[PDB]
Amino acid sequence: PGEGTQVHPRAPLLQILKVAGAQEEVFTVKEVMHYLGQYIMMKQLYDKQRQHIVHCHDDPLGELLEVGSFSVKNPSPLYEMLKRNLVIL
Amino acid sequence: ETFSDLWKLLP
Repeated sequence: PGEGTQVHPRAPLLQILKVAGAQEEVFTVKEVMHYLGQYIMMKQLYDKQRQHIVHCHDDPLGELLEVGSFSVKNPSPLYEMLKRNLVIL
Repeated sequence: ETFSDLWKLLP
């Protein structure tokens, strides 16, 4: 979904975006990615030394991604999670 | 280098 597509995220993903500050029920994919970055940043999930690595184990984000960690340069787990967690409007 | 720099460069 790329063409400024409008989406409603499933409950578990929506809870995460609202923690990141989203006061919203409808998003574009771009807006979802914005709030995902916000979340990782504010919960400081990225590795301190190697900041492309995100440690999401023992966080609700890990529950959705289904991995303990991921690289932002290997973002497949993220896009897969979004395929499962976004309803197209 | 910074997570925020890296995140911005997501395809």
